[PDB]
Amino acid sequence: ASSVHWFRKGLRLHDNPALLAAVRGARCVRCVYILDPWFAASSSVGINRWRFLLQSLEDLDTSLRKLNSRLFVVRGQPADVFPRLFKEWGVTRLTFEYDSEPFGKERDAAIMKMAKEAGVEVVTENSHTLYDLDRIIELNGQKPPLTYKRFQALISRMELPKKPAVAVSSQQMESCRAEIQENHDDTYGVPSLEELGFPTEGLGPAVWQGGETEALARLDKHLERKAWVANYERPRMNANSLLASPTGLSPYLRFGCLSCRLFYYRLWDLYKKVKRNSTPPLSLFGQLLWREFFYTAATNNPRFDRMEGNPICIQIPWDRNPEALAKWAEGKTGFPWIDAIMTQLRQEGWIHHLARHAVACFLTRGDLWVSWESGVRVFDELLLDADFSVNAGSWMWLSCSAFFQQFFHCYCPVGFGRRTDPSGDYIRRYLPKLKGFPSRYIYEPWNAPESVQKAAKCIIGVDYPRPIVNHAETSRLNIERMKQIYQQLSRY
Ligand SMILES: CS(=O)(=O)N(Cc1ccco1)C[C@@H](O)Cn1c2ccccc2c2ccccc21
Repeated sequence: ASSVHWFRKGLRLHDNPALLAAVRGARCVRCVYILDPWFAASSSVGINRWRFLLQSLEDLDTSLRKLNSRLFVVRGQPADVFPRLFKEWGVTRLTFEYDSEPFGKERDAAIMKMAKEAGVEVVTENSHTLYDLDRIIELNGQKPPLTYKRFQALISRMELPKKPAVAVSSQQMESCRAEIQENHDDTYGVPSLEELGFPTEGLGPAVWQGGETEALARLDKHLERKAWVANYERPRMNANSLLASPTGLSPYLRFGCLSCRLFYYRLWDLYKKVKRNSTPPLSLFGQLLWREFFYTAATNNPRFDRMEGNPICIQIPWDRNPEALAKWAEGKTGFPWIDAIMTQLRQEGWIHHLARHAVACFLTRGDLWVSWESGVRVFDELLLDADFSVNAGSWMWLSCSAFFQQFFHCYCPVGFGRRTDPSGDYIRRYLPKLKGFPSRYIYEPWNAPESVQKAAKCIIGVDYPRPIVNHAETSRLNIERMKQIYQQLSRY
């Protein structure tokens, strides 16, 4: 075979069954990522996401070099480029990791027709998720589970997730390496941010370095004693948790730099070491399982990220409020907790889950009454771990738009922050114009006596904006609106 392995997610060598399929019996293997650099033509994506991808690609290329090969980065779009690629390279097999996401599936079906037309074999393997999602759906009467509880019931009756696949052999690769030309970089090289047209003046090291090598190091650290105890054995929220963690895995999971199956098993194995003669609870895997739940929900729903025409979504008459949406996106709400979180997100590409809940509540049902759809869009742009399934699903969950929500109240834009970080140091860090404020006022600086504002060297409404809404009034009206909306839902 002359094989091509197409990277999309699954940006790793480890736990890559599709790659193994490409390699077996091949005369030549080429690994490709098809990159569309025409930014203007597509929804905006932030620098943090682009950089993470490029770094992930650099890492793969680096790893491939160890196998005497290279990454082929091909510029363009897949449907546009594949037919030429098949001819020019004489490909007989194409492999990739399966994509459950509805747009992804659609794209993939089209490529599969093209491949057939060209007499190219296609092998796909599901390694993005723990389980075979279609199986979960099948067991459920051919519809996705719409509660986490039902979802847990379904997997509970199922076989365990497959173990991570064996690594590709160095020698297996070497038996099939492709001719690398010495002009390779010009045509197939991994671009730099500068090259793609991003401004890099004064851009320091990424908070979340891309790639498989980083991801593997993080996993090992994640399972060392200190992280294990804090994460799993005795977990409690604290202010320091707000900060990006050297053991955070979520971006790596999103990009496929880290296998979910590897994480799941490494975690189980650690649990067994720690805990004698017990089987773990499902909650041990909760971060993964919530991810699976949303993927399962998404896969058959092309309208998943939309309100109107989405079968699982409550129809709610959201405000169109462009100015408000803009202030939220830019961290200029005048609520320092909300502003600080939005600042961290824009700057770094990750925020804590509780932080996401806070800003999402504020945008939607809590304060602004703007559609969750707008929130999804912003997160899509800025948030490293925000894919189609998890992002939309979470937003709909939070906003009480889907997944059967026996209500819980929205977080207070002031109280929650103060509770989460009483010191106020998180605010001081991300909104240093407010660093002067004492802790008692840093979350609600508008309430500070004028002498306080002056000592702080920050006059509210001059050096930092006033709060854009009155929370107590707004929340009261909103809570009533939500109650009315539920009341007006047909009961059965
Ligand atoms: C539903 S849950 O019980 O609270 N839990 C589900 C989960 C755990 C791991 C993956 O999902 C936390 C998520 O909701 C946190 N989260 C996101 C996680 C990834 C991408 C976007 C978001 C997002 C957007 C808005 C509000 C919260 C958000």
